[PDB]
Amino acid sequence: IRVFAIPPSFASIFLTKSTKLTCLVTDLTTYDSVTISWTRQNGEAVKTHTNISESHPNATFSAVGEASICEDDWNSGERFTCTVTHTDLPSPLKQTISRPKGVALHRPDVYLLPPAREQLNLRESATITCLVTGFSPADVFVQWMQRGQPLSPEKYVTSAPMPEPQAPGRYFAHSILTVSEEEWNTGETYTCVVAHEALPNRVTERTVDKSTGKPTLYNVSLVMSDTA
Amino acid sequence: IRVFAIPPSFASIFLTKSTKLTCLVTDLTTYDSVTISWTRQNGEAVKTHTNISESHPNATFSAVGEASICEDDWNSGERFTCTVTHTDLPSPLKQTISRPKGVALHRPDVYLLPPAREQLNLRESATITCLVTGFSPADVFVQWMQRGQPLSPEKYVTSAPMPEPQAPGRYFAHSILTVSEEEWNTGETYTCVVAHEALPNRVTERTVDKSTGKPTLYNVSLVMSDTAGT
Amino acid sequence: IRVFAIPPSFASIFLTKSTKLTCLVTDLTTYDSVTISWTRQNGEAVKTHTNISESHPNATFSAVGEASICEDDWNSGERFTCTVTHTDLPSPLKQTISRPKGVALHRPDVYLLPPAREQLNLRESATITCLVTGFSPADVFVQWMQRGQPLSPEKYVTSAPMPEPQAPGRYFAHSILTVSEEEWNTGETYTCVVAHEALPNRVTERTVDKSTGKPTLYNVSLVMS
Amino acid sequence: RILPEVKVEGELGGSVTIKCPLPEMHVRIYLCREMAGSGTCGTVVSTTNFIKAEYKGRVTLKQYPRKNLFLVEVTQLTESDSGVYACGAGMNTDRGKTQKVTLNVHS
Amino acid sequence: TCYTYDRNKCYTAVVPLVYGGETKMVETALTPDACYP
Ligand SMILES: *[C@@H]1O[C@H](CO)[C@@H](O)[C@H](O)[C@H]1NC(C)=O
Ligand SMILES: *[C@@H]1O[C@H](CO)[C@@H](O)[C@H](O)[C@H]1NC(C)=O
Repeated sequence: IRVFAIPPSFASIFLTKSTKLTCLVTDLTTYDSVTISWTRQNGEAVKTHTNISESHPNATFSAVGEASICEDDWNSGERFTCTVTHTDLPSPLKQTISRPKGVALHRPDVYLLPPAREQLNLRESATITCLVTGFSPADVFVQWMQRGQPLSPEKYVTSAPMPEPQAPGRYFAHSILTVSEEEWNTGETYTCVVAHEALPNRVTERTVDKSTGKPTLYNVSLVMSDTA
Repeated sequence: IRVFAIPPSFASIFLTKSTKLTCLVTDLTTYDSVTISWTRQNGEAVKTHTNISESHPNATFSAVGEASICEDDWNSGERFTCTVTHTDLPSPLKQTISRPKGVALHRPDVYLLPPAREQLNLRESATITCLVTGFSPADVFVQWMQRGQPLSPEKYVTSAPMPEPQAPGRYFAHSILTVSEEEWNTGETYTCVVAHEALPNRVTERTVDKSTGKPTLYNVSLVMSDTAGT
Repeated sequence: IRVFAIPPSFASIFLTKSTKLTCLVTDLTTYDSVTISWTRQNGEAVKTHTNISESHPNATFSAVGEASICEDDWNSGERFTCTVTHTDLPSPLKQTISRPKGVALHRPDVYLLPPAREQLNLRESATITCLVTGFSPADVFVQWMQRGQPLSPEKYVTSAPMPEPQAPGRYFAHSILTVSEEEWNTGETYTCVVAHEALPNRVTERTVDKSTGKPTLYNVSLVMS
Repeated sequence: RILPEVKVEGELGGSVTIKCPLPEMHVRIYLCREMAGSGTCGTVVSTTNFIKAEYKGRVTLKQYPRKNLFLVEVTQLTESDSGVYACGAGMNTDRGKTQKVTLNVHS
Repeated sequence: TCYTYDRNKCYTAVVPLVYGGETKMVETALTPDACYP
């Protein structure tokens, strides 16, 4: 019989560029005549609310609302409230959601490991790993771009942040892209681009090419002789 | 109140010869007379546990219920149930553990990636990544060895088995090991050893050192003698 | 009597990140009682400019008003009018300025060119040069980071965008970074980050290091005998 | 090192299956199309679920331990399938090929 | 002493794994695919 709040994650702030925070309704009867609003600190009105959900088997209703706000109004620190007044809840309840406290912000360090040499023998598919270590807080965003055009989201897989053992509560998380083995022996570049909320310009990018693991020099020495 | 249902990892069944199963309780109040029991799918009771643990500093209690079963029973896919009964909850809570049969067994492929070039420039730390791909099902055992002796889990961190993009049901996992920068330049060969069911020997390993992972020097001194000979 | 409208520059939108547009009022007779402001397409009100300038030394009554606006406003192209009030002015003067749409956006192509061998032989300084090229329109931003930390603006020099010689309507720029001989011989990737509104992520960067070339240097040393 | 180059004809509708030897010890058995320009070998069919991007969904693997023939079949022929298809084993692909043969379009 | 590995031969080793307190030193494989258990 509650109402929860879902803010747009930094991976959606960086992607949508149209920040939109929602409030979801859990375990309320599937009835009409519901109150929906988004009031900030001074309590002034916001953009209209649309996209009302449908009926559910467990007799619940989720009156959600999508609104357009500035990305920097959240930076200003607007305590946001979603007020809900339903028939089964005669006493209105207040919600709470905002941009939270200032964490110790550290910087992401993206290293980009190419596929192993012994993996490049069975000629099936190479795997390039973009390792983003030592950031804080969580909610890092990673995507790939070969040449200049963001790969389709079902070729690469990104893991979740996990605490680093030799460090304080700074995470580490890295994801990989499974390229074809006949494409990583062409030249074909693969840049990896990462966005974190503690970076100078909020985006870092790295790039590994085929001509990056080659040895700097050879030092062969033939000593052909005839003794034993 | 929370009760867990932890299936026995393969690292237990193959190594400890103790293919038991445990269910742990947490997030409850500090009380006693907790009736935590393991049963089979037929309603019959099995052997009980011992050495009830102690509460947590978070002012929450923790207890574990254990039952010892044989390996062939596990490989058949039987539905065991752990039931918890307490005064806090009027209805005992049940948790089910079984083995869903019908999943293929693939052999993991182990790739040992050394730290990147730009990582060995800050002169602060080096990360070696052991990547196991293609293995199915999940719950694989991985650890690291330094000059033939194992290390504590306080220096290496493994990742949960995640699905694979182009694979129907195959998975992949990462295990990173962080070491001091000067501990990797002088030699000090590291090995990653893994143990998943499907392996023909059930255990395999890979190894890297400073002279093997993406080297910048092919120091060769090959000598050939007695070309004519007899 | 004149009111220039200084628009928010993309070299300040990316640097300051606090988008503001300036209403530079110029060449009024020296008087008092000035209340200058801004309006949006909705006659939008704006927060008053802080530290507003007084009557000018040149006797030009120059009033500078800078108003904070949301960024979306400027990118949308929503127009803004700067109300200008002077004792001399019977009606508030208006400065209508909007970002102008209608220019093709072509992605920049940063290529970093490494220090020339000759400079290196003299052993005094090196110039590594980004060459952001192909960009369209103008107002590109270029800066340099080393070990992820941006360098001071007094170390590198960025040229203005000149039109491309042979290609159609398009621009190109330059950015020289001067480094010590020993600093470039020990590492120090010197990433060159270019920010421009036509980029897919508005940010690109390239890396050039002491080892960004020099292919396999063999050393076959046969001693056949 | 067997070289049984056969002249099995192919077409769009047409299906050609190659025959290969198997060690039967459940190693990595693969069929690989050698590239003349590349000078290396690119696996078209492998023991794992990998299939070449051009050959996605139009190829089938068929293993008989009973008769000691390892055979692969191609559902449709686009007439571009003319090259050295070599079979083999081991993790390696290039340097592990057992037998090679070049198939053909039309006839 | 040799340089390479015989494709029809099997080379293995003892790997000292633990999983807690016990240490089942188990035979590993340095050449997966040249030999099977
Ligand atoms: C290259 O080889 C020679 C002898 O063949 C040896 O003296 C020299 O030290 C080697 N170079 C390096 C960098 O090890
Ligand atoms: C290269 O090999 C030679 C021959 O033994 C050896 O003397 C030398 O120390 C090696 N170089 C390095 C850098 O290890």
